[PDB]
Amino acid sequence: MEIKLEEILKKQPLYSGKAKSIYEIDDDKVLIEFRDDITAGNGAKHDVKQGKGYLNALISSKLFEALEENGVKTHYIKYIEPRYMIAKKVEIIPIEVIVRNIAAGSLCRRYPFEEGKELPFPIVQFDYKNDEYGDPMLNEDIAVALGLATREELNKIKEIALKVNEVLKKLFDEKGIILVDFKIEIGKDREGNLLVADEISPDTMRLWDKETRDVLDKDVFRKDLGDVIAKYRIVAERLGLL
Amino acid sequence: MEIKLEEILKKQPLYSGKAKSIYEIDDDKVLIEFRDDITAGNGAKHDVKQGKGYLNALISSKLFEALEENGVKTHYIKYIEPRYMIAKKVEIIPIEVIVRNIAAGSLCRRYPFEEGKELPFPIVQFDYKNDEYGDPMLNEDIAVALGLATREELNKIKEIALKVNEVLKKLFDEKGIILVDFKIEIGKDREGNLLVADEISPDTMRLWDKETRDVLDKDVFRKDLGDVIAKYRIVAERLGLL
Ligand SMILES: Nc1ncnc2c1ncn2[C@@H]1O[C@H](COP(=O)(O)OP(=O)(O)OP(=O)(O)O)[C@@H](O)[C@H]1O
Ligand SMILES: Nc1ncnc2c1ncn2[C@@H]1O[C@H](COP(=O)(O)OP(=O)(O)OP(=O)(O)O)[C@@H](O)[C@H]1O
Repeated sequence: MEIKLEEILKKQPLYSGKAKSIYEIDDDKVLIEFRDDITAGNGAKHDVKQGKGYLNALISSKLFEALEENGVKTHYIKYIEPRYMIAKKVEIIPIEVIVRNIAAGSLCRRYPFEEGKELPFPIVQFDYKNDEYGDPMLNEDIAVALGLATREELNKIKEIALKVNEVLKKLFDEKGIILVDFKIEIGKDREGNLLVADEISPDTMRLWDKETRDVLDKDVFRKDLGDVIAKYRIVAERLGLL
Repeated sequence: MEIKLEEILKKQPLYSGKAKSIYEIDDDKVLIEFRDDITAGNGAKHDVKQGKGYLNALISSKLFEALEENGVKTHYIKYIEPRYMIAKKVEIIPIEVIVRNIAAGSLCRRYPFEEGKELPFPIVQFDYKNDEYGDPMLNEDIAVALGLATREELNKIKEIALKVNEVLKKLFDEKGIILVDFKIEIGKDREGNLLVADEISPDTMRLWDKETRDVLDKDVFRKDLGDVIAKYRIVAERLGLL
């Protein structure tokens, strides 16, 4: 007994996106509901798949706990089955932070990188979160001129990104999974601390089986590669969450 | 009695681009011919305007001489009227270096910047020079991972771009002209020195009259604003080259 889940869900979400609903708990905490909605191509492709929110909330809680254990400060407070998460309320910085270990996705489409090729070092990419503009890639000068964050913050965010990568890449490799790349969102809590927020799940990470390189993330849905839920379940399974 | 110009021109160009032809003089020097061809939208729009090569070579020679006088090392050796330039031969780094003082062009199209609005500081943008990929914008990590240049070179290139900007912006302001932005190319000479190469002309700079903000650069041609050659000539006039 700590939060009145059933009563909070009866309220109107402070915000409702394409995959999750944010409900208010109090002044500094929110209830995050992982829905069964799954999207691709920026909304262009959508469906509702049973067990998606359950698996993503489950995996995300585990990765956050792993990060916290390694000193990475996050918005995670606790997991409430099957698809809810209690988190510290933050003000999200409109920047998609992408870290890449293997060339894939837009990197290969936009530059002469061979898909599946190991990168010399983890590439960090900042994208402007703005639908009207198609989420264009940013460089440090532009983000600062746009007033999205200060130079020092942008660099701190990059360091957090690389630390997150270090923790996760190792964790998944031990579980026979290759962390191809991932995207995180950072936000400032009531005290102004920079916290990894949002989620960290197969919806936000590219994960390939180490042996076969079978796709285990949302790309399965984007490119209709097979049973996405069954693959998401393999991830949870590998992490020992089932 | 300089180089054997008339004889050099009879030779097949080492390279011919959309606006200039590169002829070999010797092992470490080249003759650069500014043609009258003018293009926009990546070759999609083209024309031949008498006097363009003459005006751009004339202006570029003057700007290079100004940069050299301020310590910026360039490939410029001497100007041969009406449209030729003797330059140190260099290996061009496939990166388009853009510096912006005022928001315009792609900056306003890709991000929520107000056109004509003064930027808080000179924004430096690196674009990958590659037709097959549409010259995508780069960030430091991508450029290095692609092997275009070392991190140290990239930062050295940025320092150069900003010094160039400092010199040119002041020069044009004294001549009643606002240097909105510009794009330069860097190359390595026989000794490995990083030199500002190619050209610096109304074809590569956005220049607006200080009082009226009338466009004086190639945008006049891109958007059919009027007599492009007459405007280019105004730039030459202001610089006292006519
Ligand atoms: N701790 C938090 N406090 C406040 N808002 C949060 C927190 N964590 C994540 N959010 C926001 O929850 C919203 C809904 O998630 P989703 O529904 O995942 O968003 P989108 O994916 O619809 O928006 P993004 O594409 O996330 O802007 C996102 O806009 C995200 O920034
Ligand atoms: N000092 C130099 N030595 C060797 N090559 C040079 C030198 N200066 C510029 N160049 C090259 O000469 C070409 C100029 O022709 P342009 O007609 O200017 O080419 P593009 O139109 O092919 O230019 P991009 O190639 O668009 O810069 C460019 O490809 C440029 O990189």
